[PDB]
Amino acid sequence: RKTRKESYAIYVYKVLKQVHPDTGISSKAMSIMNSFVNDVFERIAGEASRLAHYNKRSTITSREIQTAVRLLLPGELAKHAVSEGTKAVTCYTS
Amino acid sequence: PHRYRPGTVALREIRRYQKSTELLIRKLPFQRLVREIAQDFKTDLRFQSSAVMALQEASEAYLVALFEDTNLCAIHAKRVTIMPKDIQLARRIRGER
Amino acid sequence: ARAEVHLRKSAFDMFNFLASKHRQARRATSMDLPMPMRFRHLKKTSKEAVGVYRSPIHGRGLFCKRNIDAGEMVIEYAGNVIRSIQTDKREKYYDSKGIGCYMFRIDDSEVVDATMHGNAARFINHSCEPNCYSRVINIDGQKHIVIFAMRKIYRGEELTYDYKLPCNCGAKKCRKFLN
Amino acid sequence: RAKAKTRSSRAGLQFPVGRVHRLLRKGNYAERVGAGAPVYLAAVLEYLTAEILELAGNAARDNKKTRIIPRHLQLAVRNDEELNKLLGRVTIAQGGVLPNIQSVLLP
Amino acid sequence: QNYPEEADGTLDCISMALTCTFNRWGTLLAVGCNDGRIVIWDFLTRGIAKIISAHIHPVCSLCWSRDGHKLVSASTDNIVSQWDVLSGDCDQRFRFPSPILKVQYHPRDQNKVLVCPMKSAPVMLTLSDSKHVVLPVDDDSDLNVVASFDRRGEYIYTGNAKGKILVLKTDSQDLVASFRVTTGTSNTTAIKSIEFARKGSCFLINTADRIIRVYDGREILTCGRDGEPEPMQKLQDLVNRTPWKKCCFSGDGEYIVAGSARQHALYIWEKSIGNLVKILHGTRGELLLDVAWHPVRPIIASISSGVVSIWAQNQVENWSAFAPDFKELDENVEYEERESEFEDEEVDVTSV
Amino acid sequence: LRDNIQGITKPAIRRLARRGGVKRISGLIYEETRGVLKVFLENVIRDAVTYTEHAKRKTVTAMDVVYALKRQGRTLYGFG
Ligand SMILES: Nc1ncnc2c1ncn2[C@@H]1O[C@H](CSCC[C@H](N)C(=O)O)[C@@H](O)[C@H]1O
Ligand SMILES: [Zn+2]
Repeated sequence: RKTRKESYAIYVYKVLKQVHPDTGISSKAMSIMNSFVNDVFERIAGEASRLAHYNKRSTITSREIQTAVRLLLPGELAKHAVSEGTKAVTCYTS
Repeated sequence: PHRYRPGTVALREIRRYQKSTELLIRKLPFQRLVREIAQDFKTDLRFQSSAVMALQEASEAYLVALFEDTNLCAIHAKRVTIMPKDIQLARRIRGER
Repeated sequence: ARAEVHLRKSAFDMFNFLASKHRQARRATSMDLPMPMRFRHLKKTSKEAVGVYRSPIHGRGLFCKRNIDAGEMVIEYAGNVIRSIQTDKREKYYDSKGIGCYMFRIDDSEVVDATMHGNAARFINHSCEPNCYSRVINIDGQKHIVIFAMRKIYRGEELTYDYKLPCNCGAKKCRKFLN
Repeated sequence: RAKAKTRSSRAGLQFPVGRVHRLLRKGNYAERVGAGAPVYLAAVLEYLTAEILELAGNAARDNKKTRIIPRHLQLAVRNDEELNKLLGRVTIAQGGVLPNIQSVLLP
Repeated sequence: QNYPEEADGTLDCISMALTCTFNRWGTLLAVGCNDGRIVIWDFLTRGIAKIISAHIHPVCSLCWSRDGHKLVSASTDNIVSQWDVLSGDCDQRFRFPSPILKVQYHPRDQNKVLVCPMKSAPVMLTLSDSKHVVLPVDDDSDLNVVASFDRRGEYIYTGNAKGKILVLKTDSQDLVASFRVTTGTSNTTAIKSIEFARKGSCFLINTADRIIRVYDGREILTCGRDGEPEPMQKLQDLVNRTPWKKCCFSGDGEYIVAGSARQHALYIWEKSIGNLVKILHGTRGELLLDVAWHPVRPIIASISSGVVSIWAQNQVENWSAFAPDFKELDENVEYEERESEFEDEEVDVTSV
Repeated sequence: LRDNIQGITKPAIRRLARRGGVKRISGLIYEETRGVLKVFLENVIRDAVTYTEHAKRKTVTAMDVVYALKRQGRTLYGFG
């Protein structure tokens, strides 16, 4: 008899078992990765909201998420992440 | 035939420049510098004038703050003249590098 | 002009690499970290850190193209890990062909070939005044021949070590006998 | 009325999409959340998590270990240049420092 | 190898380049400049071959011939002239009604060319004289009609100003197939340009509402006259909303490349699976004009204000050509080599 | 273009230092100051052109410079 808690344990677990087929992860590193995912989500959503408020709009499209990622991440990591996102949107499209 | 002992003209230049407020960099070379390093990020831009003024204000305030902290470091090192390793120490302590 | 049947038309060299030019803790490999962490980044450094050009001692030398700091790895000397009596058959074979011996040993049971298979680590001359040395590590049992440094080395210097015939080093206290 | 394939594997991803769209509705970031913005954002989060877990698992193997303890995450973040420029002001618990002795101290 | 990845130089010699096209073989590239200059390079040794300063007027369209000798002119005074790679002289000259957009030879005869005006039906002529065959189009309302041959030379696919396709025969005008595409919800929109492959019968539909559709040159003949086919593959973009300017194909019908019109970009899809696989870039603020794919090697030529960039795979040098008996290994390769320790057939040397 | 990093003259760094309170200056501060100023202007102008091309215009208004300075952490009062 407990109230449910949102988490990210299973998803980190899945990506870890894709990229390393043997190595397990303890409790504390799981808590750290949970906090890291929440942190980057807060930064990107906040910057996109401030952009869409600046330009006299009312809608967070994908274009504002692209401009927020380009403003926030440093250089080469942004150049990879933009292409990963565009590949994902194109596969979702058709 | 009279020449001052060296230092007095430096001190009165310090007082005379800390008195008033003006702009200390000529605006045509600074404007050409801004257009020059803006050329490589997007071709054929078109600046307003107040944006150039804002960049000049921000750059001048940043340089003055850097020189004050550098002179604090150099007076700590029991010297007078600023060396560039003092600038590098100040920029490494502040966290920008 | 068409009157010179002139000599020096034989090379006896399979390596005609020599050209006209002959130009002479921020990272991981200089840390205090455990050894395989440096051993990974070894190969990402050694493919572009150094170079091989002509030297006055014996043909081609090793002039590095990066200011190496003291204490860190440089490059691995790897090849065919031969076993100890094929050495003598290859001595007879390369005596028959006329190409010198390139054989460093990990231990006194297994030697490592370089002439048949290897890398650019063959261009390290012997000298009695070195600035590098050698230690064998244990990357999961599969041991290696990796070369550290000794002092602060700048851009444009030959790298040597002791192999333990008159030598062409010209040392201050030279032994002149490589046995 | 038929089977419903999810929005997590219709794009070939791993992080959820409905949960991200709920967190963009229940936050008042703006009025009207767009069409594929949570898909784009979940792909970005996947890429960053894979990027850090690669170095984490590699260092965990290289210290002769099988599980992961946060010292490995400390090393994997503070070794690289780009993640050190991103995660500037962050204290990982149980983290530890990087070995750095100066030039003039040791004899 | 495959699709290109790296920048690999340019040819910034000739001022104000405007258009470009290839031959069948992939060694001839003429450029109609901003003043009538027609310049050919080399590709193996990359030297400027022949400047043809033909007109005082700029050139907007060109085409190569099957023998590798003949070209065709399109100036701003409607002049269509027959050229040669040996002499380079003017043959034909007359005036159309004022707009001329693009020409195209017949594939299996260098007698006939297909010429397209703006506000008229496309017209086929010969090269013997000024004979012209009137081609009928179904609408005949706006007369903004595009037309092109197929690959082998069977039919002529035409595209109106309203969104209906006719399939006619090259001489007798046999309407044998037609189809209307369900363009979105309400409006059926026009077609910019339709181009055709070299292996098979696949082609593309380039509309005016920024959606690329993939079709075959046999399914429409199977559906006959007034049928409803489906797109074999839909290609579009959503993020930047991506207007298009130029479309062409890959080497042997493997991939599809399409240059953009806003961000100076090149996109590479797959006709096989159907997903985008690589994005290219370049100068941020230029204006992309003409894109040509190289038929026997992965090279793409892109004109953006004179500059012709050649993405050419960035080859990597190594050993083992110097001493082909030494193998440059990567790690420790230990083994033992030998388990056992120690005719008059006249082949033509002139086989050309 | 090549110059105008050297077009910033050399009483001007002296006058900025004597607004800041500097007595005696060596002979390397000139090139060091040119380098520092070039780095800072790059890291402002890049975000300025980003906001410009996102807004779909072809000029650089003052508000974009104020926004880039505001995100860097150096707020400017006097142009908004
Ligand atoms: N001091 C020295 N002077 C000349 N040769 C030496 C030497 N010390 C060792 N040698 C021999 O020279 C070889 C070095 S290889 C020399 C570099 C390379 N082969 C070239 O093209 O020039 C070793 O195999 C060793 O047997
Ligand atoms: Zn010697």
